[PDB]
Amino acid sequence: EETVTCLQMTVYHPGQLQCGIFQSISFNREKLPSSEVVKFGRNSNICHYTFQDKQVSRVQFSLQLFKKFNSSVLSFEIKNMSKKTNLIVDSRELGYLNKMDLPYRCMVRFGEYQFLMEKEDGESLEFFETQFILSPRSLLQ
Amino acid sequence: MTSFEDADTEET
Repeated sequence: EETVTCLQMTVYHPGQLQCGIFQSISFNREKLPSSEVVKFGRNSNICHYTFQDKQVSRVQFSLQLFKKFNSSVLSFEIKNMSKKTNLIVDSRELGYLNKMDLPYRCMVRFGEYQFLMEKEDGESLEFFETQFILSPRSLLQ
Repeated sequence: MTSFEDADTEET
């Protein structure tokens, strides 16, 4: 047992309050193993995090950890998975199955969703924890 | 009626 990387993502969607968009999401720390691939989707099957939205692709994007070559800590990689809608990460649009390495902090966006992500490094390499946080107000401007 | 998890993705 040692310090663990934490990825914290703050979400906003306008009208998150209406049809239980975020109904299926836990807003508590979760610990996960590095081996896992985290998916985000409209499909209760095969997603850790599920959005009850007609407009979010059945699977929307996924995270995946690794470590850089000369680095002693874990980093995240985000891949898009939606033919329909592009994933914008800090102004760069990712098409279907495009992927990239995540900055320590970034805005990930798609449709009217907004995710603000922020990583804090840990010692550990076999587990990481993720935490969801809710934003009252839009994270732009 | 519509089946939710499996439906097509809707744009709008």
